[PDB]
Amino acid sequence: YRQLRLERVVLVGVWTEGSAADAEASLAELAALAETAGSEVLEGLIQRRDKPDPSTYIGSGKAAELREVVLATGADTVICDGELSPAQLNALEKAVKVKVIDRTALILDIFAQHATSREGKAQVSLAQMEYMLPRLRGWGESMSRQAGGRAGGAGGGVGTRGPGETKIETDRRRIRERMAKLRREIRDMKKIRDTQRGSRRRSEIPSVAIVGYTNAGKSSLLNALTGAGVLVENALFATLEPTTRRGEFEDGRPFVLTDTVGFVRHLPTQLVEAFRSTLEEVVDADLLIHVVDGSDVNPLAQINAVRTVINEVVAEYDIAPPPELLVVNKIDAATGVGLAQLRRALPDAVFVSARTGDGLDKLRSRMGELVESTDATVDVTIPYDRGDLVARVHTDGHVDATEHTDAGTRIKARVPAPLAATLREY
Amino acid sequence: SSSRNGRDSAAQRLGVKRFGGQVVKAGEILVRQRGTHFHPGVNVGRGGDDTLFALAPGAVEFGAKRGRKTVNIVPVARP
RNA sequence: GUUACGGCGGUCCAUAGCGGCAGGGAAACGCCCGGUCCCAUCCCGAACCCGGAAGCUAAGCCUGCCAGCGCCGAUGAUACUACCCAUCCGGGUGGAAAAGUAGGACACCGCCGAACAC
RNA sequence: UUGCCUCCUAAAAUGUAACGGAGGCGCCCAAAGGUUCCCUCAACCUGGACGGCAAUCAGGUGUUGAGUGUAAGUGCACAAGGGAGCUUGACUGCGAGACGGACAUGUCGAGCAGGGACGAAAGUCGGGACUAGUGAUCCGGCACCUCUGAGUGGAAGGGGUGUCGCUCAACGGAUAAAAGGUACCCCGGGGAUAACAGGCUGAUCUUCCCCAAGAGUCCAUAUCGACGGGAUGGUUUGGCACCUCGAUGUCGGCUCGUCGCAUCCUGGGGCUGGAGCAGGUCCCAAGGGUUGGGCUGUUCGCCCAUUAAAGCGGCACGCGAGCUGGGUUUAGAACGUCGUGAGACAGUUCGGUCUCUAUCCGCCGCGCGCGUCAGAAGCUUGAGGAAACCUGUCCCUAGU
RNA sequence: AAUUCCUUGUCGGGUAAGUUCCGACCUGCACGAAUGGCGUAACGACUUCUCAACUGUCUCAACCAUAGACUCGGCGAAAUUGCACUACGAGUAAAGAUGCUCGUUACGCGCGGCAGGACGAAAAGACCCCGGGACCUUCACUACAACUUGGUAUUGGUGC
RNA sequence: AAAACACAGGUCCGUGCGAAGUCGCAAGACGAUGUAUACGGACUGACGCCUGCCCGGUGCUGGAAGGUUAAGAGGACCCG
RNA sequence: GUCAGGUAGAGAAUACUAAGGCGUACGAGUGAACUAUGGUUAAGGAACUCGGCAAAAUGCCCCCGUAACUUCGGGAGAAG
RNA sequence: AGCGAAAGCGAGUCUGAAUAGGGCGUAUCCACACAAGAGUGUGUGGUGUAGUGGUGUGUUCUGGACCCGAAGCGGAGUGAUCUACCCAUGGCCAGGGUGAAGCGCGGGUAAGACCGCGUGGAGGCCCGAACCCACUUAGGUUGAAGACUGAGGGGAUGAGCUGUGGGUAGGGGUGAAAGGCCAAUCAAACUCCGUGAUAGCUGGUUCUCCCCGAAAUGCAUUUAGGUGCAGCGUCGCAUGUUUCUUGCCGGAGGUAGAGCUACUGGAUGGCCGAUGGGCCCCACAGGGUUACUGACGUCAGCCAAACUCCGAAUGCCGGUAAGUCCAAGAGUGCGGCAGUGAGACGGCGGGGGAUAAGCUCCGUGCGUCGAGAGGGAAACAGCCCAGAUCGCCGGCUAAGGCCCCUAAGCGUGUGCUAAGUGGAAAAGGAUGUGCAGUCGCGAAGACAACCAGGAGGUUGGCUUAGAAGCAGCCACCCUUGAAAGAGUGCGUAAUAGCUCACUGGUCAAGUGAUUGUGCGCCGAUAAUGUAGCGGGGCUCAAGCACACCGCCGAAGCCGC
Ligand SMILES: Nc1nc2c(ncn2[C@@H]2O[C@H](COP(=O)(O)OP(=O)(O)CP(=O)(O)O)[C@@H](O)[C@H]2O)c(=O)[nH]1
Repeated sequence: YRQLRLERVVLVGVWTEGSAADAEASLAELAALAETAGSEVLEGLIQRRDKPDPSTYIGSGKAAELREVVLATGADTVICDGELSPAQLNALEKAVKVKVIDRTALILDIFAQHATSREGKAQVSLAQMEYMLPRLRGWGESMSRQAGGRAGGAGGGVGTRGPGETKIETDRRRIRERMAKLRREIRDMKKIRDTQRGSRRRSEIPSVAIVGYTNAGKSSLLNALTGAGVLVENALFATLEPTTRRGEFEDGRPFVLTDTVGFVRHLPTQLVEAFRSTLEEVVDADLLIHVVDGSDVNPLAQINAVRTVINEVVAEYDIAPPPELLVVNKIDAATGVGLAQLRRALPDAVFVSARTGDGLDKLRSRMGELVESTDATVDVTIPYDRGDLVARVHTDGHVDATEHTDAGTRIKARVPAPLAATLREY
Repeated sequence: SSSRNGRDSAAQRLGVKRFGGQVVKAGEILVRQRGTHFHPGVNVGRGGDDTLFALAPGAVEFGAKRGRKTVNIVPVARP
């Protein structure tokens, strides 16, 4: 994947719709994303165009204004907070005369560096490659001056000219073909996920999952709510693969807790396609944990954006959406006095701090509550010749083991179907 | 889209012309140099472009001074 | 002849140089005491130049010790190398460093001798 | 990019190429030249009114790290570096001997004479510490001259000496003076040079591996395996230009096949995070089999129905002296864009001749001849080869 | 869109399934008003889609008759041609071998067929590069025709 | 063999009459035994609704006060 | 360029013939493959293919009956 | 008789003030003086000078100029019997439909408007033969035919088709416009002439032997496949060893290597540690604490094509002594005649590339091919041996070889290999097998073996479902010293079995880790047929290592 140098960036963006504050909010993510890729951000100009221009995104003169600013700060790059066609980002290049590479390209590239597992790498190349298919004539240097042609076409006879096809076709065929090999390769990797999750599938276990946008925590809540220390870097997209750990409350059934990748607003609809791991999870769960930051200007926004992606998932798979708990974090350490507003109308606005300040007590006790129904309950008369009746009676996941006697034991507990099962003889 | 180099000068045929022990005439050029890498000794002058030349017949005999080379001439002494 | 001043010796110009400690003043070398005269300072008799001869070896200069800092430096190995031998590696016959080690070294010789004898 | 200067490549003389690696030059100075005499920096320490840390003045330490008009190298403290007083050799007539060298150019010169400058005189001085700061010849201009003067006297014109005129910068300079198109094209050549295929290589491609940080409810190795490392193959995009330009016909499809195994089904196993039904991996295995349609010129791809399965590749990206001609790639025409314009597009759209009686090898069938130790005939052995090799649903065992 | 690279844009019809087709949207890489804009009854061996009827186009081929092909008698050519009692495999060579190396296979000569090879035959490559032509264009150079301006000759007199 | 050319219908420009235009060095001829409701050139192409803004560039047409400039007239001054 | 018989037929089409003219210059065989031109086809009916290319189908007279649209003529031999 | 631009002078002359240097001349040689050794000058005597015209041969100039070959340019003519358009005068269009204007009569209107029914016969109208075209398909494609045929197809009273006779001509015609047509030819026809056009391009160039024998390099080029000059070849003349090789002697260098406290850059850890940030007392007077940073300094370990305090070997320049010397067929100067100026691969040193290529560009008293036959590499220009004057039915050898193909060894002595390794390969994996030392136990019978040895407070904690020796784990100062640790691992949720550091009668040599030291194993893997020894075959070596002995083998060397 491409790697050169920048660190000099002037960001641009059309404010087609949204409130003023809402508008600069987007430009801001772009700053955080730009820096998460590691490059100094200089200026940043936004226009108000009811709809972009088919040749230069922002305008004609505004392009001219950007031309001078690029000469001023010498910024070697310009990033646009939107998705732009091959043509728009090629015209704006002869104008400013510098990088005019859009947002989807920043995110697709951050994913190249930050991602480790081989699988994660493959899915990336697909994305980057699907993003580069629609940009071949534009990067038409291979066709730049490929005017060496004029091949005679007397035809109906010797031409010996092998190209029996135009160069654009032959070239397009290659990129499209590679894309197809990778396509079958990625779909196979599905079997590896499934096989690495056979034990969990069987022995039915609970399965809470943690959805939520990037930088909201998630991997802080996991590193604390259970145990374990996973990358908890304060940057963007710090988890490029799902993790799962065990933990439980009174019902020791695993409450297996998964951590996932982050759903930013306006996914690049590319690399995300193959980020199915996070979504395979959302589908097969007993609860979800939308974590939102209170140190955010408007928390409600990410709530809806994120919820939308969850919407599409439930739609394709035709599922009764699982119970979902939204837990606010960054509170307490809440760099937010806008705290009360959420509290006025926000469910489970626990002052999770995850850092110092804890706050996890209420959640844990209110976590098992929403998980799917348990299914083990039992009171029995066990003879003194146990030594075996303990089957799992005491030694089980949630086995209650909460009543006793002198006669063997008038145990009064809970037992799963495949464990103590029916064996219990009252 | 190319190299910004590719221009050289010509090779000026410098260096020592007459080596030691070689019988020489009046006015032959002994050394063509740029600085004074060889300083002139007895019966040897220096030109305008710092070349050394003979001032008398003899035999060129390299030597030394206080920390610097010299190119001398010893007379050849007809028998 | 002893010999404590010159000029180049002139040295493949530090084995010769710096730095310490102890000494010297016959003639000479010097600091020195003043500028009237020849002549001088981008300002100054500091220096350059002139006239001297009251003191005194403080310094320059010379002599003897110091291996302290720098400086030369082997023998033998090693690198490298010309030619030859070798199917892949590597060898043989010649030449041989650099850095280190043993050590050397507080210079040595010329001249009317310059002075100083007898 | 094209001429000149400097360094490295350049292999301890000189020289040495590439679209190898770095820089400068088409000037400046009437003193920054000549000569006589004097001086020694940069930096550091101890001190000030600024004055920083760093501006002028003190005392030390300091041999070269400063400075040299300007790139780099070679030099230069003996100074070629800093300062001062006069001055014009930044001359005229010459030049023994040499360097470098296809030639044309280019370079260094002791020394003799005339007239000078500076020095006391010894002497130095024909520009600048050196090496770049430039243009041949032709054709003309100008000043001076003890040359010639188309019968003679003059004159015009010519001649000599000094000298002036060019980004002739494509810088050894075809003319004093010069841009484009050709798909309407033609001729002479070239596999000395490209497109197709083959050959070498294997960056990119593809298939494996070595170490084991992690993942996998716990757990490196059931299943994956990052950062790094080592390779196979020759089916991709390339690199090179070795055969072919006195012709090696070029994509997809049809018909016909043959081969490899890196196996899609069917057949054996080992390990399973294998209860059973189903699976997931890895090993062995190439005998047979591996569908029909919609869209597209399409290979590929998506979709509709199925099946035990709807394998991947090689054979001039198998196969046009076997077929098609949708596509690409001639001449007609139109759109968008570029050009003042002929015309262009590596954009689109409509339309556009597929030649040949099989000589030799090869392959499929079929005769004639001779041989097999006398001439005939009936019935056979089998060394050796060829052909075939697919698979499903339901029932009972057993709702065990 | 005969105009849209991205592009099989998005939505709706049509089909079991529609990179083509029809109707809309509009973000017109790069529509636009006599190089005319938008419509339009009739017309087209023009281009592109759908349907009814029909059929060997096809699933999947079979049979019959003529003209050749084949045999016999007569007449009787052609392009091509360094040779010749012109195998195959793995190699090696100007890197793709009937002719070279090592093996393997194969009695001699014909007839009807098939087209994998002889880089098969034909035409001193139409493509590419170099050199030379030709015709075309222009604000390339230099001329000329044609058109135009003044003097002067033919061409003169009196006035002011 | 077409979506191309032509076409009926449009508008602009030129032409006052051996016209303009064309062939020809010239005479001459066609235009036409025609006369602006006619003839030549350019673009568009039945029919319906329409044809918007710009005269800076380059052309074409119509102008004059100055500047610039050829041949021909002029002959001071200089020279042999 | 000129004549233009008879039956069917609207016809100088097409089928068969009169008058008239020919058998037109290599033949005889023979159920090979294959090629060309004709013929027929079970059940299915575009599934073939770039594409209904080719082939099949419709076809005449006499009564009925005829849509959107229209520049009022047409479309129209609509279709059935 | 020359010098000079020239007037002019003349064995001299020109430039210059020069009686002073030079330039060009006085054919050349010998002798004698005076100078000068700055390379030799100057005078005096002698000897004394060679051209020209025929003609053979080799190059060369102007001519077609060794021969063959363009597309195209110019001058004068010929073509409209084909085709494009036009002018004059004739001819042809079977059959069947539809029904415009006009007119008449009725309806209708102030009237007009129109609507029915007759009559009429219009139209670049409709269906369709002759006729004229040429849209689709199939056949032909050394054809029946240098553009046709069979089926279908378009127009067919018109901008129609056709006959006869005319007109327009080549930079011109004609064109409902295609760069179309103008006699099977057209982005400028055909014929004759200039003409034997011109091609830096392609092809061809004919009898023999003897001697010598290249080059694919440098510079310049409207130049890069051409040419000019130099380099290399040959023939003639002149000089004679000047050439080359080896030894010794005299010199300049800055590569290989090395070094860095010797410069300029890079650069790894420490140590002192100002100078600054946090905190500092927040006075900015001021105590310093410092996970920071700490210039310089300093200790130790490093690197460089464009770093150098140093610095070879060879190579180069000169001198000197020899050698070779009936030959290298050496060097140098001047002439006649050339060719060559596209190099290839291998060894060593380098650039470009990915320190890829049978890649590309340089260096190399380097090699071979080119221009080189013979023998070995299976075959195989560039590798190894060796340079072919001819003949032989003689001998010795080089590289390479000796089981059979295939000439000569199934040679001799001592060891290794089990893999057909020999007869392809990597990181790496690994209880193969010989060697050589080392380390404890060490022919005590140690080691192996049959084996008594089974929950020490052993359900400990960390904690309690139990934490059932034993989920996990952070320690084994521990002994009648026996051979089980607060019992670890397989197991075991719990039982319950046995060892992990471990051992007693029976008693006959074993435990590791090194050199990696030899040889071996796996990794290992394409597509027509064994196919990675040339074939058969070889371990009963015909494989590998070290010694030893013969022989075979070329156009080399010898013999005749
Ligand atoms: N100040 C503050 N920050 C908090 C608190 N809780 C969590 N965070 C922030 O959230 C971050 C941890 O969550 P993070 O791991 O970034 O979530 P994530 O979604 O996995 C990041 P990624 O996008 O890579 O998936 C930390 O950087 C931390 O600063 C809190 O209570 N206070």
